[PDB]
Amino acid sequence: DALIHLRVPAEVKGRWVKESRLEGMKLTDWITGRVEAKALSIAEVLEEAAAMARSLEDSPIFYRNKLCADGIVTIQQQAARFSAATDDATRLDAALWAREGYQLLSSGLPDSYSGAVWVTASQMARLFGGEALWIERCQQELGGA
Amino acid sequence: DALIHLRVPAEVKGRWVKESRLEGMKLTDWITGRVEAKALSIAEVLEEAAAMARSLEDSPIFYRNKLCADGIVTIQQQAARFSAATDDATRLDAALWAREGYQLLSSGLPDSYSGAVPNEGRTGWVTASQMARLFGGEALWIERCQQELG
Repeated sequence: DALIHLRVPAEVKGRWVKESRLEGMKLTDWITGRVEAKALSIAEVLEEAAAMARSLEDSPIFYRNKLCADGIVTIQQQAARFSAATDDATRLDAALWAREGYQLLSSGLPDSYSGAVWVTASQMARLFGGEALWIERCQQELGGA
Repeated sequence: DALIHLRVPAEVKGRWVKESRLEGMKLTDWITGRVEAKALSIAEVLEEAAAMARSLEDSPIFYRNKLCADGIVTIQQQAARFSAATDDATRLDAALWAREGYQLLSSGLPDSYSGAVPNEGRTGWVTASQMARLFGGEALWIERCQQELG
């Protein structure tokens, strides 16, 4: 642990304290969260994607066609596999297959589809992002320290 | 002046000290500028980030690798899409995708440099840091975008 001495005008500290608690946070956590610029972790993406996929399985989208069914199932299976993993090789493989599940689901829906709790189309596309970026994120989080 | 005692892992402080010093700033000024920047509107962030990206497109970093080129182009295309949109769902999608372009560019930048400090034109280093100051982290960006466009 290290200590940073932040000397700011009293007006500025007061404003930060008010926004800090206004957002439901301790001042140090609020400041740190505003300094860092990190993407969502792969683990966070897969947890969110599995939740969305669960919601979709409980909807007509699950039986719209086989691409939708196979993608919804694949996302949930691979998110659970990632979460249960005890080594990075398994995490990497599961993250790649989870994205494949997302690709199956999005391929089976109309381009720019509007969903129903789109819960499928826009949201999940922004969650997984582009392929090249996904691969870089997977290698930096799971390829070794 | 008031005093805030910020406790972080030594690794995190080291990274912040290194980047602040690379930009020629005091650590407190660097931190303060990144905290205050998160009050900017989404539209203002995208306008500034797109202009920054335009400058990088005209620089050697654009030709370093496909990650940099595609990230630089994505920031500009999605800022333009945001500006031309006529509904909030499209604005939201474009604003989120613009930050994705920043993240893609960031993945392609050099992490080391020759000489006393990085040559800005071939590394995009401090420009990327300014983008990081505007966009922040993805979770916070998503929250700001939903508060303005959700």
